[PDB]
Amino acid sequence: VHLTPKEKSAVTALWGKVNVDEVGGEALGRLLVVYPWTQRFFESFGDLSTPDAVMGNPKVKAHGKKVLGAFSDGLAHLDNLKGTFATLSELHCDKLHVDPENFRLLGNVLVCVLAHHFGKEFTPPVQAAYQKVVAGVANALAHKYH
Amino acid sequence: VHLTPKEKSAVTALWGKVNVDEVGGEALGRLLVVYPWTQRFFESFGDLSTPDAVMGNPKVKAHGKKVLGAFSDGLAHLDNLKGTFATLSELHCDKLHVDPENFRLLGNVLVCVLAHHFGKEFTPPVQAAYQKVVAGVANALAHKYH
Amino acid sequence: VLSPADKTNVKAAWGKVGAHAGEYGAEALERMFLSFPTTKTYFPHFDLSHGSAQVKGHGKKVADALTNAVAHVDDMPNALSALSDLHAHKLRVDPVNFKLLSHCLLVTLAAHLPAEFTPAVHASLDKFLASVSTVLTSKYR
Amino acid sequence: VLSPADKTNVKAAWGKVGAHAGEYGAEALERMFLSFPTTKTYFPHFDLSHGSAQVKGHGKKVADALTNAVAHVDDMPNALSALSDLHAHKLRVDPVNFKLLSHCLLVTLAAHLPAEFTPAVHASLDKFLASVSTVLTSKYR
Ligand code: HEM
Ligand code: HEM
Ligand code: HEM
Ligand code: HEM
Repeated sequence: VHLTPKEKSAVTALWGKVNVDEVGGEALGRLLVVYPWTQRFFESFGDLSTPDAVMGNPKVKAHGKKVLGAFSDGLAHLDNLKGTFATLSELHCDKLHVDPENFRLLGNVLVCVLAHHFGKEFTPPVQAAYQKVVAGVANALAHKYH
Repeated sequence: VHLTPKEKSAVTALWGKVNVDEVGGEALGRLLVVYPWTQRFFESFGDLSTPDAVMGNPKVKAHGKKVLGAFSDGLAHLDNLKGTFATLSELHCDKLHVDPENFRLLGNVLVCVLAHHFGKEFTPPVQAAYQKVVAGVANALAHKYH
Repeated sequence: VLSPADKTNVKAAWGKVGAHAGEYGAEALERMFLSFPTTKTYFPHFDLSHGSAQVKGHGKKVADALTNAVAHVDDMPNALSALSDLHAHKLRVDPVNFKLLSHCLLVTLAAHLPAEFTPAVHASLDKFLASVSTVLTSKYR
Repeated sequence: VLSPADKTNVKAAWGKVGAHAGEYGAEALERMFLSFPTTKTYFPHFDLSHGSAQVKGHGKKVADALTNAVAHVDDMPNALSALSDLHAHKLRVDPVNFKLLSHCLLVTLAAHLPAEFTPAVHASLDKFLASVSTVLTSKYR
């Protein structure tokens, strides 16, 4: 995915200020809260009953760092997102059976988290760019099911 | 997409028994009644107010044969649905701006119409195969946006 | 949201199903299991071959539940509340699967009652099924 | 279908918006137009540059339409009745765009009211917005 250099410059400066220890856990955590059927793919994760229990759960926070890790990986090779995720799509699709919609949702809860985190800094043009990014990770995470 | 040979025998046989003059305008016609926002892409078709207007509308039956001609084409080159529709997708996606969910929907109303027409003949395994077809047509028609 | 025309079109179409409910609910499930294999995973304790007693018995339950939703159509959340506890909190069913069974249910209806499946009645039924799906997938306790 | 918890979480959160209504409704639309350009096609008669008086004016109405909906939340189809004829019948808006504005509306609120945007209130707001989006997109006359 190709983003115009004014945007590209801004999506790296924002990711730089990212707490590479909490945001990932808020994304996946909010996913399991806002869309309850996502909890079904995380049975081996313990207590998920209350939103506080989903947030405070160590496994949510632990998994969330690797998920965020993939986005950083995809943010660096934004020229070929389909390749870097070619293996991720096999694990999630042809094996784990995650419906393609849940990919756009997590990508969008993540967008909501960056907004929660940055406030006014997460301006409309900085969102617009991140959308192209999270849309791209999704369209690349569903590559081996399409 | 590949169909197991019992299914491939049935799908071609069923399409042989199809009225290449009506079913197409019924599929496209039911798309504009069940999901009335699709009516938007058709201002140059006139009266589409009541379901009777939509079905009896000549442009609907006319355009419907062409849409049916698209499936027919892809049913033959079921080895590379992606290439045959590589042209169709440019028109619908990057130009006509049709959201990909509508491609999943048209292919499902078609499945409903085949069912409507064939009754008992459109059996669960015949549906099971026709789903893979119409989904493949969709995944190929949305290739120029995905 | 259902129109006054939607509500009656369903009542008169599901009325024509009548005694054939369990049979239709059964065909819809099998169509769904064959057509969309990922749906089988929600039923791991089930006997999933053609002519299963389980899916023939489940189909009556599914069809009867939908018959209850035709009965109490102006108040489906109140009617289907033990069913939402089930599908939303207990089973955590993905709403995509509801689109699938709803599609196979329309196909079944299209296969069996050709004179009832007018574009208008197809419209109303899709809408009706989309509404029971919302309820059953939503946690409103 | 909204829960007793949803109903009040939306009332308590959209309440902290208050006087900030039109400003947010305007930022929401802007965030949508920029992030998703295909939504501009629904507004040809509109002044779409940053700071536009129409967008900022539409934003007050969009935002008041939602406040109206938070007022009659227990009976949204009857309230937004005038609005459904507009977006369902007249405009023929694809429900996907509603998903987009709903998302941008959450992003705006996430950016502005961080103390209100708890996992709980987010969940409740997504459901609320999904509910008005169904009403506005369905033909129920
Ligand atoms: C937006 C795209 C997503 C990204 C970037 C992502 C990323 C990741 C990464 C990096 C891993 C760890 C790699 C590994 O251990 O093999 C992973 C594992 C996993 N993901 Fe995702 N994922 C995404 C969406 C989802 C969704 C929507 C679900 C389910 C609702 C899901 C369910 C899982 C599960 C079940 C695992 C295996 C570990 C476990 O839970 O036991 N992922 N994902
Ligand atoms: C299963 C996916 C679809 C197939 C097989 C299909 C096929 C076709 C074909 C073969 C043509 C005519 C060729 C040409 O004009 O060059 C066409 C044109 C067009 N299609 Fe589709 N289409 C699909 C989905 C859609 C959807 C979902 C909509 C509406 C949202 C749509 C709206 C149109 C329109 C408006 C035209 C232009 C012709 C006119 O001026 O009326 N198509 N489509
Ligand atoms: C048209 C929508 C649906 C209706 C009205 C419906 C109705 C029902 C009813 C009445 C039961 C029997 C539960 C009982 O009373 O003991 C049930 C159980 C169940 N349903 Fe559904 N259901 C619907 C959709 C779905 C979908 C689409 C799935 C997922 C593929 C699903 C999965 C299940 C499961 C896994 C159970 C529990 C199985 C069991 O009772 O042993 N349902 N459903
Ligand atoms: C959260 C959902 C939405 C709400 C509550 C909302 C509310 C409204 C309201 C209050 C009006 C003003 C009309 C008037 O009084 O003259 C309106 C107009 C309009 N809306 Fe929406 N809207 C929503 C979503 C959308 C979406 C997603 C689109 C399409 C991208 C859209 C397109 C329009 C258009 C084209 C108009 C007419 C503009 C005009 O009045 O000149 N709306 N909407």
